[PDB]
Amino acid sequence: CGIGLYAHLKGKQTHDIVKQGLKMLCQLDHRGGQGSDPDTGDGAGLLVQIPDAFFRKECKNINLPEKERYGVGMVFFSQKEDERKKIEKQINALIEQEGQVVLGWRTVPVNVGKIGTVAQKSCPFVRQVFIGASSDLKDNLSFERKLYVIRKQAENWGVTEGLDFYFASLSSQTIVYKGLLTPEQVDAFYSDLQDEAFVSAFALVHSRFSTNTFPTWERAHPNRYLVHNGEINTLRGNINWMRAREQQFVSESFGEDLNKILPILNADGSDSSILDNAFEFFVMAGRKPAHTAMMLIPEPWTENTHMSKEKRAFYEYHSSLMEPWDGPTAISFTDGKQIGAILDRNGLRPARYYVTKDDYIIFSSEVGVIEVEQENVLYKNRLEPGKMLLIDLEEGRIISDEEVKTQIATEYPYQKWLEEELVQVNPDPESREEEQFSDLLTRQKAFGYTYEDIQKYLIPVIKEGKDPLGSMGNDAPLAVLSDRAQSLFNYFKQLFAQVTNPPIDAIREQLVTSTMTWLGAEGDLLHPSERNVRRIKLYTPVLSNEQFYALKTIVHPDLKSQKIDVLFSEDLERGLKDMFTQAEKAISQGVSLLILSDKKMNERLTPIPPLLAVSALHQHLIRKGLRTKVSIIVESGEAREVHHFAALIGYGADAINPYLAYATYKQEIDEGRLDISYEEAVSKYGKSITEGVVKVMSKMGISTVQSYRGAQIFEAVGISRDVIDRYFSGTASQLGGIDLQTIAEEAQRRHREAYQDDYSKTLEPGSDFQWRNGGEHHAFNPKTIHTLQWACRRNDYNLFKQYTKAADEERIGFLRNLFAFDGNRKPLKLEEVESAESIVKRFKTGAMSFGSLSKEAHEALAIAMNRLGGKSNSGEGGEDPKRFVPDENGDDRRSAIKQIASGRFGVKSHYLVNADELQIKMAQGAKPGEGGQLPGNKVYPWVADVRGSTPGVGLISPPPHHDIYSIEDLAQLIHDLKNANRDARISVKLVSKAGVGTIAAGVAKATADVIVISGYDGGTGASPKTSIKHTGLPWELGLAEAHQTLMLNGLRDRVVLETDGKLMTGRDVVMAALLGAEEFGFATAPLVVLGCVMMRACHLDTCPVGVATQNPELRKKFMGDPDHIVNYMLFIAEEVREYMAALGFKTFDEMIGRTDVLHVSERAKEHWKASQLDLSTLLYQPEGVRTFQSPQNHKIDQSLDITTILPAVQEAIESGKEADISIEINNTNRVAGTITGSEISKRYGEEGLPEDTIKLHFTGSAGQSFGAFVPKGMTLYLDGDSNDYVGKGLSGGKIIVKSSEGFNSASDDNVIIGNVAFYGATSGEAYINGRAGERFAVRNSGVNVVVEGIGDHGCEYMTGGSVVVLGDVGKNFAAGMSGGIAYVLTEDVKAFKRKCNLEMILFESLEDEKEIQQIKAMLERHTAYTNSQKAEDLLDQWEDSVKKFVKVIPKNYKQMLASIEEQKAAGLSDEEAIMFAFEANTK
Amino acid sequence: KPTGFMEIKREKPAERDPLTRLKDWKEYSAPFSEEASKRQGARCMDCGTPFCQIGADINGFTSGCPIYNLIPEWNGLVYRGRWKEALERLLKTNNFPEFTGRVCPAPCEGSCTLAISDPAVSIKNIERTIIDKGFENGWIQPRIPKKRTGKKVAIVGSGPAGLASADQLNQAGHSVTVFERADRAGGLLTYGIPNMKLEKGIVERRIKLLTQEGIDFVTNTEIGVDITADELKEQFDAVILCTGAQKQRDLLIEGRDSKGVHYAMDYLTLATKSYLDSNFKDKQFIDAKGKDVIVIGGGDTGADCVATALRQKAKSVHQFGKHPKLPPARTNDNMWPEQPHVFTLEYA
Ligand SMILES: Cc1cc2nc3c(=O)[nH]c(=O)nc-3n(C[C@H](O)[C@H](O)[C@H](O)COP(=O)(O)OP(=O)(O)OC[C@H]3O[C@@H](n4cnc5c(N)ncnc54)[C@H](O)[C@@H]3O)c2cc1C
Ligand SMILES: Cc1cc2nc3c(=O)[nH]c(=O)nc-3n(C[C@H](O)[C@H](O)[C@H](O)COP(=O)(O)O)c2cc1C
Ligand code: SF4
Ligand code: SF4
Ligand code: F3S
Repeated sequence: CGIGLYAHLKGKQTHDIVKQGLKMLCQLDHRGGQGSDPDTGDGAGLLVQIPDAFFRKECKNINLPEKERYGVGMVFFSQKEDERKKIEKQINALIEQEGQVVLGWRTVPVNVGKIGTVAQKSCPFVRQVFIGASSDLKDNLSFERKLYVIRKQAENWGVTEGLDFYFASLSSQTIVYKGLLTPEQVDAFYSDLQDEAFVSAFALVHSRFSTNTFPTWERAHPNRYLVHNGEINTLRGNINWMRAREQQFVSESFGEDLNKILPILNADGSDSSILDNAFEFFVMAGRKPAHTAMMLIPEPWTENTHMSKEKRAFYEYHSSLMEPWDGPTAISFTDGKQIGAILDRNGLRPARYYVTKDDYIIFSSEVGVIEVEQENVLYKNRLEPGKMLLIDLEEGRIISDEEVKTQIATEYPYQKWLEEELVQVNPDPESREEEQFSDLLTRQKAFGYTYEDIQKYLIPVIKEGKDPLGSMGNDAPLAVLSDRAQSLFNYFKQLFAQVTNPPIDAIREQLVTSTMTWLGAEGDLLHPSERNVRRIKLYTPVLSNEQFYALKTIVHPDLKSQKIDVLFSEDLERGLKDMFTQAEKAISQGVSLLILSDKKMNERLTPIPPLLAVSALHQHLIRKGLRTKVSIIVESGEAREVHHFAALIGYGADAINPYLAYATYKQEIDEGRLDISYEEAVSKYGKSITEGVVKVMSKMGISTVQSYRGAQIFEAVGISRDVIDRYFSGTASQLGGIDLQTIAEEAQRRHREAYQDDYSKTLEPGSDFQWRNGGEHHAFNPKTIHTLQWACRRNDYNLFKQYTKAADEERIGFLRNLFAFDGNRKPLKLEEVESAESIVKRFKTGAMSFGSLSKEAHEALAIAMNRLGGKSNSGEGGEDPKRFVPDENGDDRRSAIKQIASGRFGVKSHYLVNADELQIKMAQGAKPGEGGQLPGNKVYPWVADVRGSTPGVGLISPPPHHDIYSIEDLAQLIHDLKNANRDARISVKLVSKAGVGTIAAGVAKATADVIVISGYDGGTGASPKTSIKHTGLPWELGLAEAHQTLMLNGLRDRVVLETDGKLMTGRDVVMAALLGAEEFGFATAPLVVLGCVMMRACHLDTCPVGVATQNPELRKKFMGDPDHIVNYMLFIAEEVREYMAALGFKTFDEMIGRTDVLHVSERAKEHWKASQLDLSTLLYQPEGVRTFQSPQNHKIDQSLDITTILPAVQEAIESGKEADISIEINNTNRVAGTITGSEISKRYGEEGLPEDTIKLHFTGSAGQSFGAFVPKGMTLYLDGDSNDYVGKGLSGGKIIVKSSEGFNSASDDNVIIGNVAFYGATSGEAYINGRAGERFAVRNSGVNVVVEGIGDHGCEYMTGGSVVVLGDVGKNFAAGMSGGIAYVLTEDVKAFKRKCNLEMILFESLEDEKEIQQIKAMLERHTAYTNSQKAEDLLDQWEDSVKKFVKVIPKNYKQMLASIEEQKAAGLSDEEAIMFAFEANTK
Repeated sequence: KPTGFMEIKREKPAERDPLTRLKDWKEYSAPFSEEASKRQGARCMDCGTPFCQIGADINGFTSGCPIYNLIPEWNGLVYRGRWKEALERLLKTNNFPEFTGRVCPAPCEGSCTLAISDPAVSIKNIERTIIDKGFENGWIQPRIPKKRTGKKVAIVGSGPAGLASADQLNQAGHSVTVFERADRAGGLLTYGIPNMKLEKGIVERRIKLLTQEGIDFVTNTEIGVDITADELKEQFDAVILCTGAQKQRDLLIEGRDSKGVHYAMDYLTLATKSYLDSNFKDKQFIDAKGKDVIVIGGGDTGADCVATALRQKAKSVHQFGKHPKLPPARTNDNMWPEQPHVFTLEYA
């Protein structure tokens, strides 16, 4: 999988370029995954110029005119011929009507026998049509426009008629050959390519991954204009905005053709296809390709101080008319005479290119793509973020990004337009009116406020400036299942970025985010001038009362406002329709602001659910082409939570005004509490809410509220598909659910009780994150907790039976509780079913970090699992090596499963090898799309030593896996982990959500042994309450979808399915097995057995039972025993055995997948809203295998390490003797050393081997993950270059990379290393002879490196080690730096400081003799091993080099080190000195 | 991150010396001071799923507050110093907190998370302090329900259940009537419960507040021969039955016929009635200052009888009980969620 392009700068056309392009595709094929069979083409394509010579030679009948006056089509047709000639006749008729001449038609030869069975079956008929331009069209742009119009008309006619034909390409300068073909199969299929007449100045190439095993020929790309690598996470919003703007579009170039080309985008197309359609439409509209690319994927201008004034003005101006297309994207577009390449704003994809002395450019994701002559290579560079690589064939030169951007920005006076046309809403200062109602309690009851809600969400927000944290994720039932009336917000769950796109850290990458919002009417997008920026702009969507009043009282005729009371009595549909009519009337009158208000509501008039109202109005205006002319303000009392604000924004709201929350704050201030003033309280609330919304966007990876607003990142749970289509189009609802009448009934009920409420003047206590008598049901209620504890302590069975009965029946807590067994079968005896000893082997204790838990609880769980034969999971906090050896008494504290998270804290070669399963935590239930933060006060020495960090220094776990930016990266990481431990099972832990089945299929293609599905009810030690409650979906839907999709794609037998999330009973285990889960996870219940009483205070480090705290005093109160866990697991297994006997099932494999045994219970039908759910989606059994059989054959064999290195290194490792060997390496050799490192670690362990014992030289270009998990004793040399992930998880050893001896250019100017390097590294050293890419030393924890320049986000989350940079540094340096030291050599200290992040670092100078000597020795080693001219010059001028060097060190790190050194000088031992310093600095 | 339960130790409020406490028939305890109440409320952790609120029978014994008191909420309010809000939240559930603050044995204290390996928080004392402060500041006044719909419920019995039902119906808007046999209303509280544990002044004040509300109590009525169920139903829509449980089982053994054996209920009723009427000077009760007292059958009644005898200065007083003595610590089969069954050494 990937993209590439081989081109000649001057425009010389040859066939060797095409041959080389197919060679690059063949080389890149290794990145893609493996499907059902290898022979089937996953998807590939090749774009080239028009082959005039070949066409002239091969036609012999059609009179082809000169180059630019005729065009060539390319059509995929169905095998049927009648419709084929029908479409041909229609196309000819359209061409004649447009006036262009039909030169003729041709049929492309196809070698079907060279293709796989599925692609053979789906192979279409390939026919081209030739168009000749009329004499009237003087310029080629008009001819291209005519062809575009013809193609759009043909596509519209085809979709209207229902015919299935595709226009792969129709242009006068470009031709595309693509399909479900492998790189080797492309040339064989297209016999034309073999002919030498094929000549083109450039050749672009793409190969796909095809997450699902059912791709289509049409969906393959290169598309008509560009190739896109990655994913788009704002697709819904982009589509909606584009279809709203298309109606208002007016262009002179197209004239009346706009009606013909109205659809613009294809609804059923993919993200890449839609992006290509938008790009081509904007190009024909009169915009240059570079301008269109910049407008579609703008650079981050908000919060970015590294951008010039002209560029900032340009991007700010274009943000008023085009929202960003966010996501990881690498785009390469071409228009025949111009070629361009760009990356997304955050630069999350790799792109390296070579420029040769013979005017040839080779650009691709990988670097070792073709064989090149070093003496011929001129430049080895990479595509930097915010930089466009542009080539003009006619001009025969590469146009500088600076020149392109400067020209485009200066072409108009954007800054002057912004300064002049901006409108100010400066409010009056004496109009202050602190609003109070005197019916505050009644309104609070009506909108669902509670004393818990206030005291635990509103006051903490003011106090802390952030959304309050929590623990023990939601155990309460869903809104659709709860008897109590619930708000419509609770029916929608936040989505998140799991795979195919990573999340982002908004705090650390604030320079990439933007909360800017535009209010008003958009101008003429196609022909913009001045009026496009004659609107209001806000930095925060949350509006204070004064701002709301000012907006209402603007009065400006150009900026008019209208207020609509969203209230209803009986007919919600009627209310919505009156709102629609009022909006249309206001728009006709010229209003540009619509203010939906819940105020002026009484017992007779209840407010419409603001989410429903906003969504319905947004959809209606989008359909009618009027949304872009207005903006939506909401004034509702049901808006007090980050989830509420995020839902409103994502479903269409432009601004919100929480007047009732402000009134509550005012009342609290007036009654004595909350001494802070009303104004500061309001401002703090607004800022905190905006930050929470930004975090919610970061969960999915969206960096801009503008895109998030259109995008719908929420999935409904319990809403009818009819209602969804009417008002929430594009949203997912697997089971449908309640209807508009039920929603209105719930709202009316809440309003009526609140308004009557004639007994009490107090708010009822909440039950969302706590249990209250008479409140909402909680699965872990006191009765269940005490019953389970008593049963486990007795080793008694009837108590456990009572606990199981209470947990399962008497309330509806989960979806699975709605199912009942058939009860009409042949019951067997308990002796005819498999034993509990075999059953328990499928159970696990779940991941729980050592820091989050206590040592006693962790070791107890591990001991219980090992004794029972199951598997225990070590969290992201690492593991103690002493636990790998069983105790004398026989108890084993080792964790069978080792977790890999974004932090990579304890990740090491020893840590990985000493395991049976390696899990990859892509997301967890409570905080799927978020990371973590461990304060220094919580970083105790016994935790810091385990995690390889400094005590008292904060630790940050980034949300995303910086390796995993896509499914291909996930596959690469799986391959690296398998290399590290070939005798281990690779697991991937995901969280249930829509599309999780397709993601699981993609994972199986990526060759993951185990797939784990986690429900949103899963626990955690610390997470935001909004993330706990409103993020994720139940594991039932995800498990069912994954099972069905895997069985359909024929991959179920290759993977093992596991589930977790509120598995408390054998009935739950049985239901999971029937849904298709082979393994089950249990985390919370073991804690309750150990003593947890669901205090939900894990994040406070104050557990009274010494379970989730590191305090010795509380740990002394720990009374848990592994025997209780053993008894709990055995009781669960006995329950499963009894259920299997009742159902007549003899084995777990036999029962798995048998959903026919289940039927909807009468309780669900009796329920007034759970009876409207369609559970047939879960009750479905496709034909296929329902159990893991195939062992998921990896590619460990045929690897370089196995073939060459190991056979010549095993004896040396065994004998402990030196051994030096040399190999030639290409990009297909990815890891190249991890297996040897794992063998060394297994033989010896942490001590490894003596330094410079094993020496491995490599010549050429290396693949991804070079030198990963290399322990001490190994020294890798690389003469050439390397790709991303160099030194990943380094556990010692040496890595040296030197430029090829034949490359005479400046290494410090030339790029030699990929983006991510030494991510999660713990120990070792490295020496890089050249520039690196983005995110260099992301999570280094002791590795010392010397590098001649790096990219952006350097030393992001370092906690230890040192970094020496002999060159420039990218922006956002040291973003998250909590430990370690960075030394940078530069001439402009001011520029370096501006580039760096100033939050948590200090700037110093090299004054310490020891530090100076260490740096000098490092440079001496670097120059000895590299022959670096820069290092030699610096050593010669050492006196000036020290003066001009710059030092970066975290404040807390420096203070802790100074305190420890002072205590050591005073004469205190290491442990006691560390403890005293930690206490002093964290008192 | 509160650490009160770690850095604070449980204490008790001012208590009169037992030796001098027998000279007067007054309260045997006092509410917490402001600082002590704040310190004790700091101990509460704002319990996740508070076990001090379940209010249910576990293994045949009640655990938690049966009335679902917002114990963590007013604990936090007391710690923060908000007394009006604490009183309001308390009254949201308990309409007679004054009695419970000095009478309830506090099963909530036993069934609390902090009860494991450490003493529980003085929930009863905090409640008593809150209600006492409210009464002293005069924040408790009749609500005077403006809405009154003609409806009669005619509750029978002046016990706490009767008073609570009367208050709830009156606030709803129904004019109810409470019939009591004895001269003074209050059910067990007025007579059965000793003045020592609960002086009747607060009870009388509560009945005065209820009368101002409009309950319209009527006393000296057995509602038997005096008033018949037929006319009761004819003149009332609902009648309720808050008759309580005063029947006392006896021992069908020989020797229980010699004069000198009287019911504990009758003895306590006579003693308290004489104390209220003429300060035990009318000699219309049983006095054993120079006579030995043997009370058989332990519990609250036995403790009250022993205290009454001690204040009467009986030469010898003894308590008999068949069940074995409780141990000083929880047993293996008795952990925190269950009501503790350990040695108490309560008053008397
Ligand atoms: C610390 C403590 C100590 C306790 N000590 C005792 C104790 O010593 N003795 C004891 O018995 N309980 C004792 N209890 C229990 C408690 O007093 C009772 O459980 C409770 O008060 C009775 O509730 P009630 O609403 O039925 O009140 P009651 O007083 O039982 O309500 C009914 C009242 O109406 C009267 N009545 C009866 N028939 C009629 C009728 N036909 N018409 C009108 N009125 C009628 C009854 O005599 C009674 O006064 C104690 C509890 C605690 C916590
Ligand atoms: C205290 C605690 C800490 C946890 N820590 C992690 C973690 O670090 N990584 C992770 O992937 N899951 C973590 N989990 C989630 C569980 O490991 C497991 O995936 C699942 O969510 C448990 O669901 P359950 O609580 O309903 O049994 C944690 C859960 C708890 C209760
Ligand atoms: S002391 Fe009682 S009320 Fe307070 S947190 Fe503990 S169990 Fe809950
Ligand atoms: S002492 Fe108070 S809070 Fe505790 S159970 Fe008794 S009435 Fe409820
Ligand atoms: S919820 Fe957490 S704080 Fe302790 S009692 Fe349970 S581990």
